[PDB]
Amino acid sequence: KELSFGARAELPRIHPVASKLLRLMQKKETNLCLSADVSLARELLQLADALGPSICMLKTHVDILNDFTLDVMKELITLAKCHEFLIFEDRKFADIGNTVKKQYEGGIFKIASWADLVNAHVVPGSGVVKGLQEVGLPLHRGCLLIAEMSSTGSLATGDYTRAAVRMAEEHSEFVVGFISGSRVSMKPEFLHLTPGVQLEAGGDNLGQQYNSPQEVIGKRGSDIIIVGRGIISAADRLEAAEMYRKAAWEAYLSRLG
Amino acid sequence: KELSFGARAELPRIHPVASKLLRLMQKKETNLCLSADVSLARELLQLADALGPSICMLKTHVDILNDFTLDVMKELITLAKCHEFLIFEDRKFADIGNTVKKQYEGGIFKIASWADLVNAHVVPGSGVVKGLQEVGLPLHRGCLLIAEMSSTGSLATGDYTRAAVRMAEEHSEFVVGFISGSRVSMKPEFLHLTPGVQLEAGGDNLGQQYNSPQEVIGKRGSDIIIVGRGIISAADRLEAAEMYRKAAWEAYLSRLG
Ligand SMILES: NC(=O)c1[nH]nc([C@@H]2O[C@H](COP(=O)(O)O)[C@@H](O)[C@H]2O)c1O
Ligand SMILES: NC(=O)c1[nH]nc([C@@H]2O[C@H](COP(=O)(O)O)[C@@H](O)[C@H]2O)c1O
Repeated sequence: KELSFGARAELPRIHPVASKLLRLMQKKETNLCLSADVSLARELLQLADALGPSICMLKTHVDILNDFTLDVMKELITLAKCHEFLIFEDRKFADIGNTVKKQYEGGIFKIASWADLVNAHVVPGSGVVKGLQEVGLPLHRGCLLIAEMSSTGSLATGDYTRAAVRMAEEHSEFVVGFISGSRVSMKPEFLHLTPGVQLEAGGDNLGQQYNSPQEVIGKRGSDIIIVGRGIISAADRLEAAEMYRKAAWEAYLSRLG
Repeated sequence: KELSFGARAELPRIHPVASKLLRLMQKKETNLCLSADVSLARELLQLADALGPSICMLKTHVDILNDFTLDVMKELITLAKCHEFLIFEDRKFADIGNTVKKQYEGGIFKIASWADLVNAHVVPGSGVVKGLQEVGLPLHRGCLLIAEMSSTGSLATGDYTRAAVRMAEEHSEFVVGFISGSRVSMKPEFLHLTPGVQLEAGGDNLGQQYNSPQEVIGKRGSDIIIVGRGIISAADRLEAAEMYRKAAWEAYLSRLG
């Protein structure tokens, strides 16, 4: 039988980052992750402040910010703390373990210093997770494994998906869930976050495909929707975020009973 | 029957970036790509200058440079032009097409402005290539697809590898070859570049596994070796680069007949 987000936050094997997330999802009645796909720091921060109460998570691509500085990420943290959401840097680490460790901790971005969550592809084998965890464990961070992809021609299917689930369930000290289209693990300790979400049917011109919040949270059993253009391209981004929040939240409630 | 690098440079379907690379490989008698895995710009540039005559390519991870600026990449270009080698940013693009387009052109790194070559994982489907090509084609660049990985537990095997080959062979206006452990395409227009290379047997503590230049270039039929620590950790990096260059070049000559 299905547990609420609040009860899942208490599970024996829950990761502290997962528990923090699940608690604020329950408190705020939001399972929406804003994909803050903008190139300006000022727009990122204005969106984070205005939409903060509507979201459980803000997903970044800091490598697309034209004016990235670590001070921008300090300001983002201030907002994340005020409004209570996690920061997820969507870096898709996908190299050998020795390399990703440095990409996570170092360089200009110093991702591990400000990101609560990051994600990784499983294609390199479990060394990708072991390399990240060398940095992420001492910094009390979590990681999401990409088990499925929303794009046309995705190879993250079948045995590849199963390998991602196995990898997560064997690195549960650091891996807190999946990026996936559907529930892929039967262990309620793991989060499922689903991108490729819009209210209307369609896609983009570069292989992105959309499903609705009701479809992915209800029928497909995911936990959280990740929404970029469905919100960002709207004239009123706050009203769009509220539309997506209500859709995902109701879908969850109805699945729960 | 096997063609020399110089003859491959003249093939009807050759990409201009591949032809430039093959020409300089033949001229300089090198099929060594230095993996310049350092965190200091000064060390990067000192290696590029000293080892430039020994290498056909210098592979970067600019997201590990602690002091990246675009002026560092301008100085790297000066050296690449002087010594005649290509710059390969090992970014492993691995997102939906719409996202990778921005990660390639924009942000702080502006990768497309200075990298002759980049690479991509094929897991998202061919939209990853189509997104990159919408920046890379107008900038006259090339891309390599990751068809296999050197690390323990790699999922880039079987039908996944075949899908990478199909994707390359269908985007030949932009994709110039592979990162792989072995020959994966039987079309000589495509380059094969192989990482996980050191003279001695072994590996690292995060899943990297090594094979020798003779094994990779001779028996496995690859074109170019990519070497990081085997060179970078040596006391005399120039002597190490020469050892690797001679090994890979003579393996090529012997396979050619
Ligand atoms: N793993 C996946 O299946 C996957 N699909 N999309 C994304 C990311 O999620 C966002 C989707 O954006 P929008 O289409 O505008 O809603 C975008 O940042 C993209 O990079 C992702 O990680
Ligand atoms: N199979 C693959 O695709 C693959 N294996 N290694 C690398 C990259 O090549 C380099 C290997 O480094 P070193 O072990 O020191 O010789 C390093 O930068 C790593 O990120 C890579 O792209």
